Amino acid sequence: YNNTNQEDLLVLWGIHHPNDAAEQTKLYQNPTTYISVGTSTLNQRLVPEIATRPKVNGQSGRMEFFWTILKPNDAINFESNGNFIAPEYAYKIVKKGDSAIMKSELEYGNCN
Amino acid sequence: RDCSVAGWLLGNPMCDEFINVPEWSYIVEKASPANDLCYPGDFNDYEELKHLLSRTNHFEKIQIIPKSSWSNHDASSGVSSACPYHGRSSFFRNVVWLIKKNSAYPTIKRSYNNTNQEDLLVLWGIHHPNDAAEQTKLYQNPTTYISVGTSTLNQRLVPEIATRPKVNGQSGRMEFFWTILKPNDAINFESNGNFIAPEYAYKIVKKGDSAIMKSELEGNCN
Amino acid sequence: DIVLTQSPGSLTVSLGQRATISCRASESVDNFGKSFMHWYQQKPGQSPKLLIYRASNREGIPARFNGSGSGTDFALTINPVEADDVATYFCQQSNEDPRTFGGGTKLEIKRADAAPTVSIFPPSSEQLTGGASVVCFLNNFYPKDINVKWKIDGSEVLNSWTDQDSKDSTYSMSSTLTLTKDEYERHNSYTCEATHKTSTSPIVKSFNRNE
Amino acid sequence: EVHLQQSGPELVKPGASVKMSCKTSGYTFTEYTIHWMKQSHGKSLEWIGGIFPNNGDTTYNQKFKVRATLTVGRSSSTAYMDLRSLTSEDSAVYYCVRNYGSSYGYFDVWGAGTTVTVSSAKTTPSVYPLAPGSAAQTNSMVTLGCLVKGYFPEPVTVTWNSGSLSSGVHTFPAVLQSDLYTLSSSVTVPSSTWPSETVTCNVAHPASSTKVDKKIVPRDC
Ligand SMILES: *[C@@H]1O[C@H](CO)[C@@H](O[C@@H]2O[C@H](CO)[C@@H](O[C@H]3O[C@H](CO)[C@@H](O)[C@H](O)[C@@H]3O)[C@H](O)[C@H]2NC(C)=O)[C@H](O)[C@H]1NC(C)=O
Ligand SMILES: *[C@@H]1O[C@H](CO)[C@@H](O[C@@H]2O[C@H](CO)[C@@H](O)[C@H](O)[C@H]2NC(C)=O)[C@H](O)[C@H]1NC(C)=O
Repeated sequence: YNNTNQEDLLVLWGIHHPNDAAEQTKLYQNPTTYISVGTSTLNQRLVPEIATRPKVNGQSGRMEFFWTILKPNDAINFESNGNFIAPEYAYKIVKKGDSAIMKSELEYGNCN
Repeated sequence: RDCSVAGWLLGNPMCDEFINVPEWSYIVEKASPANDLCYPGDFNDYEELKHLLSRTNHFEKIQIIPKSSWSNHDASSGVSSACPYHGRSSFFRNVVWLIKKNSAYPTIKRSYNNTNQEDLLVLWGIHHPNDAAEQTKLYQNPTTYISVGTSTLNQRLVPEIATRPKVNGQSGRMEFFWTILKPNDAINFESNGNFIAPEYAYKIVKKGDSAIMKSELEGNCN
Repeated sequence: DIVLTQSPGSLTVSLGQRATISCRASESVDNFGKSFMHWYQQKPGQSPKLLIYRASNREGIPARFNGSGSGTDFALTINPVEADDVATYFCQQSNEDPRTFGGGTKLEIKRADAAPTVSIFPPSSEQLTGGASVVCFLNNFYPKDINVKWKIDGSEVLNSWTDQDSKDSTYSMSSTLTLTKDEYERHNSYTCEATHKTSTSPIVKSFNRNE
Repeated sequence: EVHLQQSGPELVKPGASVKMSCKTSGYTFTEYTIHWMKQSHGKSLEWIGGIFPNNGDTTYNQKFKVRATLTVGRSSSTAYMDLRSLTSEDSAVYYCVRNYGSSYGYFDVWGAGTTVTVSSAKTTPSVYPLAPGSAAQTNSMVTLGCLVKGYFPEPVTVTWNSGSLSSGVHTFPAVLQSDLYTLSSSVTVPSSTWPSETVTCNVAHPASSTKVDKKIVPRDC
């Protein structure tokens, strides 16, 4: 994907880490897999790390997510033969400004 | 001037002014120097390396592995149009892009024992090709590794083949590494391909308080 | 003016040993806590070369060069001495204009006594068509001192030595003998007796006019 | 690279004036002061002056204040020196040199050297081959020669086989004979190679636009 916009673009993707070689086979046919992502600045090749882990929300596999910023005339290259959690939607950074992530337990008040 | 610290230390051919620089007080680097990594890629822990520099006043360059000693590999074709010298395709000067010879890339085992009294800064690299084809064309062997060994250092790098956008015409990538070799320690390289070998390393002669000043200026004053 | 005086003027040191050249400044060359002395190397037949700045730090210069000193006197120490070290060495101060240099010190390498490879030559025919020139080379020898004699028919000149060769540490010598055609054609045997410490008896090479 | 290319060797009638040039290349002309050094033939180095390109400020030695004049051509990336009304005194070599930083700086990059000869004499060589005696042979190795006589002014370049032979070669320094220079060269090859091998002597004298070749022919006897 070639970012044709005028803004930086935030792209998210992921890799799936299965429980065993069996689950590996059931989901993606191929037994040894990789995910390579390429950018002007980014270069990575992820290999899924199969292990047996405790169940969290019923699942014992794990998903690992990654992100990068794709500059305005740059392109991102995915190549994978399995365990790939693919981007469908990305985020255009439209307005950069001074903001914050406030940790609070409260909710809106309709005030100003 | 228009060189970056990487460009200087790796020996970008467009950075010949600094082949043998004298002791310095401080270092001046532009914000966004043009002459960085002529062949695209990364310099690992680069910032940590600039920091080490800023605590340093004098590098004496020394030949650690002679280019001439590569009898069974090609140390002459490791050259690219991304790294032009005097209009002719070239490459980083302190580091050697070893290529297969007679359709063979024998396993390399070179070792260097720092006999000096100083810490020594050694740089090397790995080449990440575009496809299995390019892999084969340059180094005969299809699956390769580079292992480096030191009293403290232990790594084994495997080239990560992928198709990447062209940067300066090149779509492959080179990844550079460094370590400090202590005065009676030795560094052990073993590789069967994709190895970008050190030829020259840097003796840390004078450590002192210095700095890398980011400035765009260039005055004969004191 | 800060008069710089180097000592000794000429130094001959054995191969693989230590050369120790001194410098002495009339007044100090030493403020800001650093010494503003510099050493320069002039290998024969070419421009000077920078060895040491501010008296102690090396500029691509091998460690064999030890810059040392402070204040009024300093010292360039070459150790171990190699073959390609034949040169004249200069110290120069920058502490205070006008920039002043030392006299300079010429370094010579002591090596194995070699014998002169003599070879005598008759004048060219092209030259003779009015002057005669008997040339006689004495190449690759040591020690420096040699003694050429010319003999014309038993009865007894421009000489020229090269600098000690940077590569083998041996001198060479030319020894031309110029005459006019007529002055020349009035004799027969032309000889060239070189007397070295190598041979206890004179090395000779001669040629006869008509052959 | 930091190369400094300077002017070619020159000859001046006593009382006249010279203007040797030094062309800068490989760095930013305007960041460093350029200087000139005079070396009285094989003796001592003297500082002449300095000039900073970017604004043309000059700094002279007492000795040369009068006779010398540093100038700079910024577009040309070139430094010039001019010596006015010369004497035998000024016959020596002049180095165009880049000094690093300011008043308290070291000269890091030295140029080749423009060598000036001050004499009223006219521009004038003659080359003679040196084949060994007809009945004498130096054992394992044969010494061969070339003789350059009666030329002015310095210098001349002597090569063997257009330069491909660079081994056993000695080119001796010139000497003054009846107010002309004279020098000799000695190539040394293995006895088997000669006379089979083409041994040619290539001599060049720029000052007269002369280039001569002489082949060593064995003693016709
Ligand atoms: C991502 O998409 C970009 C647009 O499709 C692309 O940029 C394009 O790059 C080409 C060369 O590869 C330029 O070609 C010509 O550009 C101008 C004409 O306006 C002139 O200077 C020359 O004639 C030149 O040859 C395109 O103009 C340029 N297009 C745009 C709209 O900017 C990127 O390079 C793509 N990036 C990656 C990383 O693949
Ligand atoms: C690097 O080289 C030196 C010298 O060749 C090694 O130091 C020697 O170590 C032994 C014991 O292994 C001592 O008994 C010697 O006297 C040492 N020699 C000197 C000159 O110091 C050193 O250990 C080598 N390092 C590696 C990592 O191989």
